[PDB]
Amino acid sequence: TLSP
Amino acid sequence: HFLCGVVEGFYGRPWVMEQRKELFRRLQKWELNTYLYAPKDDYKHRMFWREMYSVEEAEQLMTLISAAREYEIEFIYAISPGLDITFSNPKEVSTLKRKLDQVSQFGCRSFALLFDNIDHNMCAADKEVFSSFAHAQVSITNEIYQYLGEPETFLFCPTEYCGTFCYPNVSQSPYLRTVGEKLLPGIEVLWTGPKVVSKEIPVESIEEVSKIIKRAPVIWDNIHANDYDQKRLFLGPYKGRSTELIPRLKGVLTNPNCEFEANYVAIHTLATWYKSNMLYSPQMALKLALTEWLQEFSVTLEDLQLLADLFYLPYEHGPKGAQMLREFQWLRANSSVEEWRSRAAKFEEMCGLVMGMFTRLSNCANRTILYDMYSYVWDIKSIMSMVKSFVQWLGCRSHSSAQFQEPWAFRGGLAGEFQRLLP
Amino acid sequence: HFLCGVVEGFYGRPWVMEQRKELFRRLQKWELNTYLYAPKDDYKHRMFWREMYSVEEAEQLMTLISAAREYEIEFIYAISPGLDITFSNPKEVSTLKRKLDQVSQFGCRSFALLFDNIDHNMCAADKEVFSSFAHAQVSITNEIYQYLGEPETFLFCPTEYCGTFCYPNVSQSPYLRTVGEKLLPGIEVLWTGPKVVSKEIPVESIEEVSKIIKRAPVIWDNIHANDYDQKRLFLGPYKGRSTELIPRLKGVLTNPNCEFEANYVAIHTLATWYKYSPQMALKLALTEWLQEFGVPHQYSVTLEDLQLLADLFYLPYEHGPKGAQMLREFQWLRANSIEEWRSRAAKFEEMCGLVMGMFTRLSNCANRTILYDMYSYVWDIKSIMSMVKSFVQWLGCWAFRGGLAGEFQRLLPIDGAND
Ligand SMILES: *[C@@H]1O[C@H](CO)[C@@H](O)[C@H](O)[C@H]1NC(C)=O
Ligand SMILES: *[C@@H]1O[C@H](CO)[C@@H](O)[C@H](O)[C@H]1NC(C)=O
Repeated sequence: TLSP
Repeated sequence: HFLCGVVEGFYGRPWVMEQRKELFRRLQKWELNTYLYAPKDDYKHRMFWREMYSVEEAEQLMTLISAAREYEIEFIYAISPGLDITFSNPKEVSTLKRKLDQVSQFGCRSFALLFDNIDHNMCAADKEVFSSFAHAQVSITNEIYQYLGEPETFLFCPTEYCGTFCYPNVSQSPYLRTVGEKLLPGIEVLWTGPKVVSKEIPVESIEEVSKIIKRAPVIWDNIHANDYDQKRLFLGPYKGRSTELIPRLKGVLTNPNCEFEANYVAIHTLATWYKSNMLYSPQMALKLALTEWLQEFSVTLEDLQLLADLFYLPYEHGPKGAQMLREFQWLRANSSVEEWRSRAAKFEEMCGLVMGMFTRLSNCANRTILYDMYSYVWDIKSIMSMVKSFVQWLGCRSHSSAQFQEPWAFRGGLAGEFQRLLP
Repeated sequence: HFLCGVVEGFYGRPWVMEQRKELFRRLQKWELNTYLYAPKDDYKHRMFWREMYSVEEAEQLMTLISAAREYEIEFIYAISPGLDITFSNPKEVSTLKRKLDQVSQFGCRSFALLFDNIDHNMCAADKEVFSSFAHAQVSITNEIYQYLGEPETFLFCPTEYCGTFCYPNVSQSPYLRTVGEKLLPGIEVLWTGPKVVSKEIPVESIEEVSKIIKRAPVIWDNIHANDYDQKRLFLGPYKGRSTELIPRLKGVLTNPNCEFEANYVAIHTLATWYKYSPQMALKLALTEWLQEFGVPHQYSVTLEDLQLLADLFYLPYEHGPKGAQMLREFQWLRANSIEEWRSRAAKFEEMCGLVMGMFTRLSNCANRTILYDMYSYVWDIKSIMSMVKSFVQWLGCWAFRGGLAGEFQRLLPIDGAND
């Protein structure tokens, strides 16, 4: 999935 | 009033209006009722969430929301101020409302805030106005909920949005314990199952989450999402979800393959599963979806049978593909050179069928379908060619010593090289 | 005059018209002149090449060819019938003519017939009428040439179209000897070099090919072609082709990445070459590209990033400096698991950090077209470096990866013969  | 359909919520190239119209037609063709707009990489959905739509962008969004009503599919508009916003700043809140105001005048009634995938603590300013992280999100969600006059349907996706993402565990969480208690009951909660991509959602796991959430949650379902693996595509049936679940959920929204046309089996088999309990068999739903898909395309049902088996499900290959695997596994192990030759030939044929499925697929009528899937099928065809070739080499070796160069022999570039050095 | 430009000649989704016409802008801006239409999977170019365009497709094509002339780019329409054509049957050779004529009236003056990637055996009917496979393609090629008034540019791509594809070598090829002598004077031959993807195109080799075909060939160049591996993209400079080849050839047409926007270096550096240091040409190309990556305008990506991007997706036989480096650094660390290691682990995590950095900035650029074309590539590299960043720390203090293909792929010993 993701973060910055 | 039970929500079932698609969420466009992946990373990557989003769909275009012409795909989303073709999406709606299919949704009511098969009796689903909802669409959630949350494509992570439309700059205005998340990345630049304070920003108003341009004039050409307004025109587009209105034409879309129009077509949504023209097909009586409910259109939900999401936004994601997760990684950026100052919760305690009221100009920040204003811009958020200004943005949602803009979209309501496009024709839009249903709304959603997403707080998936962001850092677990706030700025120096925020540490004061709110006691905890979970406290800050609800404040604005509710402030917003009411502003819109508390609309028809309004979803909330939490930071802890699935079992593994709950700290320390799922029912012992201050985060989710706050949400259940301090979030308005007119607001829905999105949940993805025990994991982000869930092999299965047990009836038990929803009861457990429902009690800390103090509602029946709407599933954001990642069963067919392919955005996290370049080589991967998913054309298998909706599977690992009990029909027993419909009574306990406010809906399921499927987050599917980035490639739009690939999502035929994904959405159809979901359609039948919901038609079932508003039990159900995956092996047959697929049989229904595949024969009907075959209409749209030369290629046989047998070809699509093979095709979905090679690109089945995130924890499961399909019957014809699992077999092709164990077969090549046995063949490479037992390297005598009795029956071994018998099985090489049988495998080599099974390879030629992939080459077959690829050919008739390329010679097909429906060019949109070919393209969304081209690189996925070219890849499988080429590996099966090397694999046929390699078994060929292994047989023609009791009579040769010739040991096993164009670039497509060694593969995957730099990524592939790093990957091969991992245990 | 010498032909230099792009050929849209790859498998998969073909570029759209609004992309092609942007290509025409870029060709002109950079003083290039040619564009060969040969996209293998655009219906009515290859698969069913018999079917004339609709009332709608005529509108689109005529509009495009018009645009090619507006920017002083020679449009070459190409046709791949070799899949299932019967040579002798003139219902066919008429159909060839018939289709050609149709596009001629879209305002089109240059053509090519393509015979790459087809079987060496014809049907029984043609086995009678024609002597050899070579003799056969020639026959139809010339007739069509004359049928259109012996046009100014006319190209023929052979079946033995690179060093490796000739029986048994290039200088004594029956197929090539025939084309050489019996294919007409005014028609040009397409050639990819030693290999289908030539790492280098040596001068000695072009001499060798020219002798046995009695022309200087036009290079169909696959240096930057990526259609053939899902994970591969090539943003490295044009390389391996000496400027001394130029006098010895009639053209270079580059068959570049499937994703349109990704072909900026591929094309810029080819122009640069056409006028040479590949390291210097990348710098010129990167620096100019940087201006196409802005941040969006608001009412409420550094050069060093592009350099890293290029180095991670560089050329088919070569990783770029920063790619090569990180690979060596991680190789040494996996090996050595006094404390100098920690200090070079520390430097490696920062390197990885720049991969995530580059992905993040790329994610905010206003030019969404560019971002999308390259997305799944930049994503993959970022995901893997995060994990490599991580696993290096497993030393300090995804089992279905690739799906079925990836699983089969790990069982062939032949991979990992490039590490
Ligand atoms: C997290 O991961 C999924 C699968 O990659 C991605 O599509 C999704 O948008 C992200 N957020 C949620 C709630 O799934
Ligand atoms: C052969 O291979 C290249 C790269 O895979 C492909 O793009 C090209 O269309 C084919 N034909 C020729 C003449 O190269």
